Amino acid sequence: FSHEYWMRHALTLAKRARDEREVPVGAVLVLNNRVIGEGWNRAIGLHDPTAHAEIMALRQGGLVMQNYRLYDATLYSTFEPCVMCAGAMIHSRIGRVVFGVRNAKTGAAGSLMDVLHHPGMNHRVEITEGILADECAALLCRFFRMPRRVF
Amino acid sequence: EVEFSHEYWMRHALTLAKRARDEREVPVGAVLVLNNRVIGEGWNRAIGLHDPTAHAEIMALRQGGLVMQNYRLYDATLYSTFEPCVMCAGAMIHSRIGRVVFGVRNAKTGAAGSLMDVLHHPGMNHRVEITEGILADECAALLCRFFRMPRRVF
DNA sequence: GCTCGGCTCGGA
DNA sequence: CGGCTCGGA
Ligand SMILES: [Zn+2]
Ligand SMILES: [Zn+2]
Repeated sequence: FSHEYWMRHALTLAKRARDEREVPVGAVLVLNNRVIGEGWNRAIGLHDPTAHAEIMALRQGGLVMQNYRLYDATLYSTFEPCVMCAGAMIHSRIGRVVFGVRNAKTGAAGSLMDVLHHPGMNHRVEITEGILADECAALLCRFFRMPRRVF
Repeated sequence: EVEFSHEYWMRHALTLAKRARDEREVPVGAVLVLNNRVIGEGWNRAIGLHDPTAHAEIMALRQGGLVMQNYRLYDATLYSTFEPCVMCAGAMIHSRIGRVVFGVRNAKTGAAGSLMDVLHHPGMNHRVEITEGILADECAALLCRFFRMPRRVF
């Protein structure tokens, strides 16, 4: 079970959000090489500003583990987390975040800002990028009607 | 057409903050107002629901999106009893609200001018105004007994 | 109709 | 009660 193996599962959930006319982003929560949470974007269909892929995966992980704090967990998302999504990882105290393509415009994981690696914060989450970034950019490109070169 | 003040809506957010205090949670309350009309209510429910996103401001934003049938809430004002965190402040940018009114400041991990300022960060698509110091004396009394701290920290 | 506008939902 | 803004604050 490599990072690309778990990313292939997150890409499957991202296709479900694409069929629901949402942002094609998928997220899966892994703890000790096992899935504990799944999530995909459902903001437009559910009228929820927090119905992102990573939030729904974090919401599901807290229910199965019966604890809103998920220590030493690794989340596999297809997009760079936003300020809202990155803030939930600090509250969940997860271990590592693996995203594919970077949001060079409003990214909160080292692009526009870096809240996951802030010194004044109480928790530090490691970041790993470039995992299956070719297949993650192809979905977001057709959604925003953008070329694959901006990624 | 009646216009209420910031302290009037803050007194309602203090009522919801007592509900989170009774649920053994962080005594924080939040209420969403649009054109002097309540569209969302929220208090901390992270421990009871096992939800890392069950904060006071998030649950109030989830209620506003359901009543308005739109995850974007323009020209809306949120009345919270605590300084919003990085997660809550990021949700306000996604909801495109107009103004956030909080009571006491989180001098440690505040995201509304303390540790960071994401509502007034350059390069973002939306800018939300912040109003502070509204009924901060009564908001600190609830969080003080929760964290077992004196009133001199806030 | 002649691959929408300007670009990381349509207040991107 | 510990030590500070849940108990890994
Ligand atoms: Zn996000
Ligand atoms: Zn918060």
